[PDB]
Amino acid sequence: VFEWDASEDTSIDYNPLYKERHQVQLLGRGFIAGIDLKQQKREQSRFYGDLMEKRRT
Amino acid sequence: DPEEDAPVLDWFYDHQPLRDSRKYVNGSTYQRWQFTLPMMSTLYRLANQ
Amino acid sequence: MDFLADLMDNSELIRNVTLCGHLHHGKTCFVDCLIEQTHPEIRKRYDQDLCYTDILFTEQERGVGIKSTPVTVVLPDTKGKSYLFNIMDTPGHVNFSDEVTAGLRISDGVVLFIDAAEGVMLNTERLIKHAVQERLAVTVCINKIDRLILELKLPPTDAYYKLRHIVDEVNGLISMYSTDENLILSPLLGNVCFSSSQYSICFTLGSFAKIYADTFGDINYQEFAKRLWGDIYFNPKTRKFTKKAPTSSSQRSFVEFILEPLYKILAQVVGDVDTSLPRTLDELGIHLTKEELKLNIRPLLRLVCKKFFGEFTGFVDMCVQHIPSPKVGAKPKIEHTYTGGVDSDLGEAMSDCDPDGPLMCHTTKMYSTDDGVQFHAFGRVLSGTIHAGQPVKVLGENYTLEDEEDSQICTVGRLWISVARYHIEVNRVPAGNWVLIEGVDQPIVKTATITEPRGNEEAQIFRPLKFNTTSVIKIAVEPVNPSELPKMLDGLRKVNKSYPSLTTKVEESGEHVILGTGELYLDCVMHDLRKMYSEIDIKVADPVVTFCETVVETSSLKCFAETPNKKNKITMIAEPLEKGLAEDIENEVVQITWNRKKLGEFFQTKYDWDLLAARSIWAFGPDATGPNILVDDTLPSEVDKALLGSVKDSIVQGFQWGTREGPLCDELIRNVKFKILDAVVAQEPLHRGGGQIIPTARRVVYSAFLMATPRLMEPYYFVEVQAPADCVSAVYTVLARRRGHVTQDAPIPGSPLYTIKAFIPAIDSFGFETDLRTHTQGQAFSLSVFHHWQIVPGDPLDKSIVIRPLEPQPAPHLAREFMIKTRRRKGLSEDVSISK
RNA sequence: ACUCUGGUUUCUCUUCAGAUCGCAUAAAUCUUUCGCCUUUUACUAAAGAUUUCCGUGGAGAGGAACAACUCUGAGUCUU
Repeated sequence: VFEWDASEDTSIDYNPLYKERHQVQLLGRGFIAGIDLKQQKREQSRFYGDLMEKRRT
Repeated sequence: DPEEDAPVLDWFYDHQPLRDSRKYVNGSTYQRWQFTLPMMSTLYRLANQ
Repeated sequence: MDFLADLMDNSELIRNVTLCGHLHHGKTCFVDCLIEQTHPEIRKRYDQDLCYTDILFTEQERGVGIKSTPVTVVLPDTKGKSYLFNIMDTPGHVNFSDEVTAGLRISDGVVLFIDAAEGVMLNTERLIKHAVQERLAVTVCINKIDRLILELKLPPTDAYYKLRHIVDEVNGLISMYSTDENLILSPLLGNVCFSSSQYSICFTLGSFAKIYADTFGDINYQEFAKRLWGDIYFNPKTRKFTKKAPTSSSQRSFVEFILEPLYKILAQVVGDVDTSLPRTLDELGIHLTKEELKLNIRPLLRLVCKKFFGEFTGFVDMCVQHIPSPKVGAKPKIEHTYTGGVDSDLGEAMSDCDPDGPLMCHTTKMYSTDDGVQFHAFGRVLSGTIHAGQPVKVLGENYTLEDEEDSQICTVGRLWISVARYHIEVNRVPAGNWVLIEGVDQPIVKTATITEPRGNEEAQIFRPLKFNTTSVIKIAVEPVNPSELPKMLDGLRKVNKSYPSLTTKVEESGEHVILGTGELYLDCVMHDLRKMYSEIDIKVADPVVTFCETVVETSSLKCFAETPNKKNKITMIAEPLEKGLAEDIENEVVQITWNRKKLGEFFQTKYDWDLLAARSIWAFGPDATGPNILVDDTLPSEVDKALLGSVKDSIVQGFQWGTREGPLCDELIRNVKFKILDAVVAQEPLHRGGGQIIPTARRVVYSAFLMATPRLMEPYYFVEVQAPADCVSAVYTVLARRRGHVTQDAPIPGSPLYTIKAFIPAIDSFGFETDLRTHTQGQAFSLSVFHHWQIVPGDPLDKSIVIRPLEPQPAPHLAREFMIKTRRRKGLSEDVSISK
C-alpha cells in the first residue's frame, strides 16, 4: 500500500478540547517552521496584537 | 542583504564556507568550527523559516 | 574535614534553615551552587543541571522535588568566619507540602525562594503562612534575577520596580499572618537577597558593597549598603546620598550601583564575547584563559559570575544575621512545639540547648536506603548528645507521661550527618544539629521523640506534625496475586513511614485505601511502592475523594437512645454550626485546653451565643480540633449536674466516635452542632459504664444527625493557573467543563502572563492539570490545593432517584451517587437504616 | 617586566572506546510471539540476542608540513 489507510489515524477524539487544540501565539512574534510568515500573520488571532495596540501609547 | 548579512555574505554559498579561514575552522579537515555571535545571529535570522 | 565535626560543638556557629519556595524556583540549583563552591571536585555539566541533592530516581526523571534532602556544609562568612549550615532542600510542589513541614518543624529559619519573573504564586503564600504558624525567622531570596534581563529585557528601573513590588507584596502577606512587626523584609536589613542560581549569582546589599570595598578600599560596606535601596539617589558632584534625585533624569541608587553593573556584565557576556568582553573582563579584574573564553554563552556566563561574585557570602551572612542559632532560637521552638512546655524542668533543660543536658532528639524524617527494608530516622537533636551504638528510648505519637506502651528501647548503631547524597559518619552528634539515626526504624512511625532510658522518665513528646492541607484524595490499592498480599502489606508500612502525610487505612470490605493530597503525590507514592518497597505488581482503583457529612436544618424531633440496661436514656438534637466557627476550630482559633471563661467569652461575644449556652459547651468533634461541637443542654431544673458530670466524659467519647464515622458516608461528620436535651443517668456506677454509654452515645448521635436532613460536603480545591493571555479563554472553558467556577483573573505585574484563580471540585479535579496543559499546548500550568468543603448538589436521602451505572449523573443526583457508590466501596449496606 | 618555554596543520598507522562513539540512523542473521499463509526467495510487527556497514572520540607510534619566533606559563617581572 503506497498511501496510508484513513483507519490508521490516531488523532480521533470525542473530546472537543482535544479536537480543538488552542494554538500558541508564541508571544505574537514567533512563527512555526515551514509556513510563510504572511499567512500566519493574517491567520493568528492577533489577541496579542490587540493587547499591544491597546498598550501602545 | 548587503547590510543584514554582512559577515556571512562572503562565504555563505561556498562549497565549504570557511575551510581555509584558520580563525573559524581548525583546518582542511573541516572540524570544530568556532564562530562569533554576529554571524550566528545572522544565520539564525536567515534560518527562521 | 575534621573542622566540620568540631564546628558542631559550638551551638552558635550552626544555622538550621530550610529552603522553601514554589515549584522550580532554583532551590535545588542554589544548593548545587553551594556544593560546587564548597566541593572543588563537584561541577555541573554545561547543558544539564547538576541535579545534586536529588537522589531519588523519581526526583531526576520527573524533575520535580519529591523528598526534602538534608545538606550539612561549612561556608565562610562575609567577614571570613566559617559557619556551619544545615539546609532542608524541600519540594516546591504544593502536593508535597507535608515534606516541607517535616523539615520545617526542625528548622530554625526559612529561606523563601521566589522567582523574579514568576512572582509570589500560591505555594509561596502558603509557605510563608505556615512558617508564620511555627513563628520561624523569615528571609526572602528573589532567585532567577537573570530572567528580568535575559528573558524580559526589562529596563533596570522597571526591574527595581518589579523587585520592590514583590518585596512589598511579601511583606504585606506576612503582616496579614504574623502580628510581630519585626518580620519586615528589606535588602538593606539583610533579609532580601538577590540571586540567579543558574549563573551562580548570589549577592545581598552587604555582599555587593563589600565587593565595591575590595575593589577600591577603605569603604564601610555596612553603611554603604544601608543606603543602597529605595528612593535614595546618588550625587557624584558631592559623592553624597540624598533622598531626592540630584538631577531630573537621575536613577535610583539601587539601579545606579547594583542593577546597572549586573545588566552590563550580563550584556557583555551574552552579546559581545568576541568584540567587547575582553575589555570589560580586564576592567573588573576577571582573568579568563583562552580556553575558558571558548565555552558557550551559559557556561562562560556562569564562570565569569563565579569569578566575580566569588563566594556565596550574601546568603551566609543573611542566615547568620536573621536566622537565630539553635542555642538562642530553641526557646520559641520549645514554646510552640513541645507538649509539656518550657515551664517544666525538661522544658528549661531543652531550651538552653545544652550538649551536656538530658538526651532529647526529635525525628520527623524517614529515609529509605537501597534495600528499603531498614529505614533511617532523621531529626534534630534538641538536647544532649546522641552516641553511636547507644541504647535509647523512642517514644511515639500517642505516648503520654502515663502510657509507657508507646515507647521502646532500641540500640542506635552507626550514625551520620547527611550531606545530600553522601553522609559523613560521626561517633556522636551534639545538640542543635540534624542527624541520621540508625536502628530506631521499627518503633518510629512518622513523628518521633527519642530520649535516653534510665533517666528523665518525666519526658513527654513534641506535638504531632501539623500539615497545612487536608489530604482528601483516596485510592484503593490491591495486590495482583493475593498469594503475594503480605509483601504489599509490608510495602504499605514502608510508604507510611516514608511519606509524612500518607494515611493507609484498611476499610471494612478489605480495601486498603491510601490518602494522598494530589495526583502527583499518589503517583510518586505508588511508583515507590511498586519499584522500591514491594517489588511486586499492584492494582489501583479509580481515584475518588473523601466526603464529609453535615446538616442543613434543625432536627425535626429530639432523638433518644437507651443503654442495653434500659436505665440510661440520652436525648439529643442536631443543628449546623455557624459560618467560620468550624474554620475557627480547624485553625485552632479556640481550643478545648482553654478555660471555660475564655471559650465562653469567645462564643458569646463574637458569635452572639447565649452565655449559658457558651458555658454549656462540652467538647469538640472527631478530634480535639474537630469542626463539630457537643453542647450540654439539660435544664438544671430537671437534670442534676454533678451526677451528669460522671457520664459526661463517656458521652464525650461516644460523640467523638459518632463524628469520626458518620452514619451516611461512613466517616467525617463536619460542621454539626449537637445539643443534649435530656439525660437519664442510672444511679449506680455499674449501670453507667463506658462500654454501655459510648454505644448509646453513638446511636443517639447517629439518630440526631440522620433525623435532620443531611448533606454531603465534597472538597473544593483552590486552583490557580499561570498562563499567557491567549490561553485564559480556553482555561475558562476547561474549568467550566469540570463544574468549576472562576473567581479571579489577575495579570501578573511585570510579566505578560495572567493568573486565574478558581475553585474546582476535587472529585472533578482528576486529570485537570494534564487536560489544561495539553489543551493549551503546555502554556497553561496548574497546581491544586485543598481549599474548603462545600455542599454537593443533590439530596442524599431522596430514594426516588435512580442511579444509572457508568454515566455521569446530573447535579441533583450526584449526592445520592456520591454516597451509594461510597457505601459499595466500604462493603456497607445499600441504604442508611434510620432505625439503626 | 625578563630569560627559557617550541608550535599548529595534515597524511597515515596501532590500540582503546566508557560517552546521545552518532543532538544521526541502516541492513542482515538468530530466537520468541505474531500477520499472511502455499514452496524457497522476498516479507507483516513487536520483544530479545549477536553481526556487518556508513561514521566518531581518545591515546600511542611514524611522516610530511615548515616556518619560528613565540603564544603561554613556572618566576621576581622593574620603576
